[PDB]
Amino acid sequence: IPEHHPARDMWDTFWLTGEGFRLEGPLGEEVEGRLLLRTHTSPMQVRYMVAHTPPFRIVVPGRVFRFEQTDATHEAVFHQLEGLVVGEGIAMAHLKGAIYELAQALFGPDSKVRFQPVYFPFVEPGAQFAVWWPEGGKWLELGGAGMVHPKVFQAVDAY
Amino acid sequence: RVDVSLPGASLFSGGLHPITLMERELVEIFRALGYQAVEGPEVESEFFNFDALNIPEHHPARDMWDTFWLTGEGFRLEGPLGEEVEGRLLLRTHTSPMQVRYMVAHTPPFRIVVPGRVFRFEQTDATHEAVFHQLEGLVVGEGIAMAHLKGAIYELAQALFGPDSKVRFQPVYFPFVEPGAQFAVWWPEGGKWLELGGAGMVHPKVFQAVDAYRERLGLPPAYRGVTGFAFGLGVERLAMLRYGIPDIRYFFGGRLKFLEQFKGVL
Amino acid sequence: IPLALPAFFPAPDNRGVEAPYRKEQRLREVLSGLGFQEVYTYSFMDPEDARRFRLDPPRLLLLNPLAPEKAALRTHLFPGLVRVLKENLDLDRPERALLFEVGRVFREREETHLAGLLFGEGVGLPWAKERLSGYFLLKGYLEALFARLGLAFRVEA
Amino acid sequence: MRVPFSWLKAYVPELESPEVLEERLAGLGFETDRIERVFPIPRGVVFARVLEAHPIPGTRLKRLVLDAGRTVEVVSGAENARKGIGVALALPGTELPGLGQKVGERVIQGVRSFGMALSPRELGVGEYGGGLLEFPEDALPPGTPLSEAWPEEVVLDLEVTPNRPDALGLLGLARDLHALGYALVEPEAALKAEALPLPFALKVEDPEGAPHFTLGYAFGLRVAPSPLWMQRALFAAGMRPINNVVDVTNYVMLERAQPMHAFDLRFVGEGIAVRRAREGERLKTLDGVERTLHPEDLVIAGWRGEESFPLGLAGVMGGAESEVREDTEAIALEVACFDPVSIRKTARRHGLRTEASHRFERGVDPLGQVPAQRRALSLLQALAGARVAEALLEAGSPKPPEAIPFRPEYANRLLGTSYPEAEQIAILKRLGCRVEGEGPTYRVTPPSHRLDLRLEEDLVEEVARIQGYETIPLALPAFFPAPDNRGVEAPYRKEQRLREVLSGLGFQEVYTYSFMDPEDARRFRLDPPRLLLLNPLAPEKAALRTHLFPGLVRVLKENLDLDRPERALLFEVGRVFREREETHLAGLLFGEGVGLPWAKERLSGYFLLKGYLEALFARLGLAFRVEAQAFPFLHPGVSGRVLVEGEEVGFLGALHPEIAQELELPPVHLFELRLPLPDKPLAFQDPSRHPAAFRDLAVVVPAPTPYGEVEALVREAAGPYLESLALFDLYQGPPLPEGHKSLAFHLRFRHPKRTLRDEEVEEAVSRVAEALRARGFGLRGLDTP
Ligand SMILES: Nc1ncnc2c1ncn2[C@@H]1O[C@H](COS(=O)(=O)NC(=O)[C@@H](N)Cc2ccc(O)cc2)[C@@H](O)[C@H]1O
Ligand SMILES: Nc1ncnc2c1ncn2[C@@H]1O[C@H](COS(=O)(=O)NC(=O)[C@@H](N)Cc2ccc(O)cc2)[C@@H](O)[C@H]1O
Ligand SMILES: [Mn+2]
Repeated sequence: IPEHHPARDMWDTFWLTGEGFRLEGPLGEEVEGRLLLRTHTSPMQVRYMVAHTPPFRIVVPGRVFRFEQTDATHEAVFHQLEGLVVGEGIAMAHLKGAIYELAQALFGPDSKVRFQPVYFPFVEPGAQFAVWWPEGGKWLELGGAGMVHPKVFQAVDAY
Repeated sequence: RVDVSLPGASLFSGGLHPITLMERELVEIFRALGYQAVEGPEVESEFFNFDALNIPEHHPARDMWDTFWLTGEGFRLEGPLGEEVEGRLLLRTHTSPMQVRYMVAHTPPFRIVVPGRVFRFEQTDATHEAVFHQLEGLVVGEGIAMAHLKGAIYELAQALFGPDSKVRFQPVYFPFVEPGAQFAVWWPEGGKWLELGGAGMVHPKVFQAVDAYRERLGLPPAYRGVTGFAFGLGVERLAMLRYGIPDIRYFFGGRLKFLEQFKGVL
Repeated sequence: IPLALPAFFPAPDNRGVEAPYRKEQRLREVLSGLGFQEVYTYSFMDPEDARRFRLDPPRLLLLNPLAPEKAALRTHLFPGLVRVLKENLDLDRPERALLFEVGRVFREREETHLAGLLFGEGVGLPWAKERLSGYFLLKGYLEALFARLGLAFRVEA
Repeated sequence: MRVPFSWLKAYVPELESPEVLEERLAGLGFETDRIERVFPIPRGVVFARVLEAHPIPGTRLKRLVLDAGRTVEVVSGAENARKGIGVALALPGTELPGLGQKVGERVIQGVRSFGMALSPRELGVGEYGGGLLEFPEDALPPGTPLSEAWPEEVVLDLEVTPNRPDALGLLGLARDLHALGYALVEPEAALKAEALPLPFALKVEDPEGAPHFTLGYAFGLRVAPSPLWMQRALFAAGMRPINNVVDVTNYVMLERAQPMHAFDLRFVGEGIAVRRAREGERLKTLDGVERTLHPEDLVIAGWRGEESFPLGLAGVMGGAESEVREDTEAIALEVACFDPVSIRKTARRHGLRTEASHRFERGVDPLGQVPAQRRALSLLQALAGARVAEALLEAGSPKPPEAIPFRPEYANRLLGTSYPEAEQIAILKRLGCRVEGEGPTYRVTPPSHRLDLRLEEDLVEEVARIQGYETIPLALPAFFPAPDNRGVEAPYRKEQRLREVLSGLGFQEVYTYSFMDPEDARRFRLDPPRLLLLNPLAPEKAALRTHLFPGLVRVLKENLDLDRPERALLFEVGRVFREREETHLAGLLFGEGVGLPWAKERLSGYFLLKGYLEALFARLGLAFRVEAQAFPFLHPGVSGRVLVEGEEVGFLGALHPEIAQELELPPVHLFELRLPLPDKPLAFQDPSRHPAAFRDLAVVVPAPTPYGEVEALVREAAGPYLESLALFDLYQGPPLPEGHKSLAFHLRFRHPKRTLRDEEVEEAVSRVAEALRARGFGLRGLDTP
């Protein structure tokens, strides 16, 4: 997600200021760059990969921040759960399988999932998904997902 | 002013029994491999503890177990589907019967793990109890192989003792599996093998006993075209070497001085 | 024989099969969290204790008991906890104790029980004199327990 | 983006219905937020021709003589009411979509107005209400119900993600639908051009800004209202028709994501110059806003002799001057591709967001210009009767897109599918890709209009969405994780047990925003925040909290004002920022305390909190002690530091009074520690089975001495056989030394291998009395039974 491009304009970032603040990298190194409050848990996806080697399966809950109006379904401060599974032969069918399991586990056997294409500079294919809530009779748009982008893997090894 | 170093109100601080702690860690480990924890009854029928598991009476196989037989009427023992099961009552000599109970009540594929209190009429020393705990594992499904059984135990070892840990399987006998095996895990910090338990590919007759019982109950057969592995390991044995407990007899001693030492351990 | 891991979507009726187990386990943890100390006691019972503790006699007995003091299957959990209290008192001299035990009991049907025990001076400032204890202390912890469990709780005479 | 069903249906004739369309776009990757039915037009509204428009003396109104089948008269104050145009007549008796006052015949300024001529807003087709709808005078036979030429429309509100700029054009959308199998109808730009020179020149002074720039030439123009089909189309898309020429430029823009602008030649002078503005250079835009340009703004300028003037904001908005009005006869048609970054900057700089900037920012087909010129010119010839030059002025030569390697096998592998090779290639071709090679790794070069197709992966996403994501099977992966992934979840598990234990002990968890009020650094006497926000939600949230207690205190206050809790035991675990980001655990006790609800005696305050903490660390199996230390935010009398396993991790005490008072709060007790807590590995200690030794003794100590100091001295000299050391009584008064206090101590000794001989016992009780008094303390009682 490079600067001054439509992609950046999708996120409402909280920028920070102040010196003497030490931000450590995946390997305790001192990382530089403009400080900010994470707009999503996704960065932990790059932090983990530089610090570990595949194959693996992680899940990372976390507090995220976005400068936007708070209504009944929107907060400027909320929580996300990232999931990342990397390894030889990993496919979108596995991604669908995972979410299918989430649904079954969350709403029982009469539950189901739905994936539709959506955009994320960090995946390709990209997708948004919903789970069928049988007791409430309606789809719930839970989150976004996809096959980790080639450039993300490149950024990781480059780092 | 106040002397802040002074003792505060003596609120009680609890703790969990070591067996509970060890059971929890084992269940956590197998849960990560997709296993679900279910329990069975301590007072079991001879049918589930033996016959169903291919251990008939008056044969060398029976003579391997030291069974506690029970007596008394008015006692109701319910089966896998709440039915009233009959047969000579006894204290389960192992968690294995829960392997038949679960299969008649469910359909493959699945992965269960079943911790439980077991009983055996034998002399109690520093590594033997008449009352201890086991953890059964059962994975049934199309294409299940012994390589999966080895994989499971390999995971147990890694999870229990780190990357420099390893497993060892040797052939052994159990009327309820074929191939049959006993296994040990390499404890790197202690430099020695630990014989954890027995395992193998669920026996053809066990699957037959299950569906046969399912039919009596009016259920369709469900284990004709599947295979599976199962294992049974000693919880106390693992807890001892894991928490450094020297005598198995401490577990049921009830001594607070002993128990309180695990308030920290999770 | 190589090492491998199986992969499959479990059959429908295997879902949620672990709620019972999870339930009991949270209970123990909550209890250990509240302040109770867990204790494990043999399932055996001394046929004479049915008298000493004024309980209906055991329904299940052993045809081959380890000893006559263990010739029956316990019908309650408190007798056992009381005995461990006595035993603990004679070995070490605890000034108090807050114990609990979850275990199988046999009578008509095999069932799971939860028992607890409070003993001693109670709670208060170690150096001071005033203290909370006895009946209303135990009920205090129980009320806290059921509140933490989100359940209605009352005791009638 | 608005998607008028029937408009899209012009390119995709077989569309089943707006509902199925929505379904189809969802699968393609386009979510519709809503669907509307939009042009309900009552029967009473008919087409009318304005035969004549007469001004009513002394008023700003006109009496319009209309031909609406029969001749009728109508009064209007609309500045555009004039003869020679068609209008929307609402005959008396009509119910207009939004005025509820059934239109009737009424007398106005001397004339009987038989109904009224409508504005876009009155008819209900647009928001504009400042003038009448202007139809072509001959659009329909006078009197025919407008419904007949203006049927209702269903409009979908489509989300078009940044990666599909080609979808900002209805034709782009139609091509995607085509990939699904639908027949595609592309408009034919039937042109009757003439080979003559263009009466103006093109000078592209800043190619970086305008990589590809073209100018079309159309003359002999007969500017007039657009046809009903086109006005209905634009209105449905949220735009307002102006006239022939302008309307065409907007229509095509929406059709193929290609902004274009028509400049009246009267103002171009000798030619068009694409360049940066000079500092201060002024330009009045079409919105009628006088603006000042930045030397960074790219502009469409004109020049005459030595003077150069701006005609419009390149890629953003056209100049007010150059708009095409009715007396316009010839224009220069701008159809270009601008540098996205430049447009982006400029649009921001003047606070503008137009259909044009929006598209140029997201990107435009680097080679769609000439095809777009043909479409617009073709339409101008058909609607404004324009004569069109055969040539175009063209600058910049964009390179076609490169080939992308594509393996049908990799597509199926990455997706976990097994689509046959043929289907994959057939699909890529339907999307306009060229496919070369016999396999297994083909050469696929995408259509210049797809800016989002550069990698093989992009190509596989194409196959998946056209095939349909639901055709991708479900599966679960199986593998032994790499070694360094083992035990990676201990940290997380640790913190989680902590929370649970806390919730178990009796603490109620609370979540509070990470933000901090810069003023609270003062109110709570803390060092000021190290991190502040350049864009705070509000000034009370302009910093990142450095502590957790301030927040908990505020929630206490807030809770007290809303409900009146008699007490509270709270805790919170969260990130704090100062020098480094760290995790804290804070807790709060407030109220009467614990005891019998009906009785009076109670345990509470400082020693209650410390009570719970001691229980906590015992349950966690960790050493815990509190030593007196001063803390700005704590009560000088009740303030101490927390030591876990002998290391300082935080504090415990009562909230400083002054602070409580400034916040109007009763006394409050609290603590805050740094996580993760110290680790102490289980070292099982086989407890001795022999009887223990019991001995009591008191220690007279000066009142100022801290209990912990005594406790430590007693334990030290107590010897290696000390099992337990407990404090059972604290007293100060008679018969003790004024300013002194005694401490009742319960001691216990025990030997692992055998019982202890009184020699060993008393001997130790002595070594204690020695260092005890050698320190300066008296031994009131000794060997006490
Ligand atoms: N302001 C807000 N308040 C509350 N919840 C909010 C929110 N903004 C977003 N959310 C929730 O956050 C979820 C995902 O947020 S998102 O901005 O749409 N998508 C992301 O942030 C991406 N990181 C998602 C993602 C996509 C692909 C991946 O491979 C990994 C992650 C949504 O589905 C929504 O339920
Ligand atoms: N008296 C005793 N006290 C304490 N622990 C004891 C014990 N008797 C046995 N154990 C523990 O129990 C474990 C298994 O017990 S065993 O009698 O050898 N084997 C069984 O009971 C079988 N049910 C094991 C089994 C074999 C194959 C399967 O597919 C499933 C299970 C041992 O490895 C040992 O560690
Ligand atoms: Mn793409």
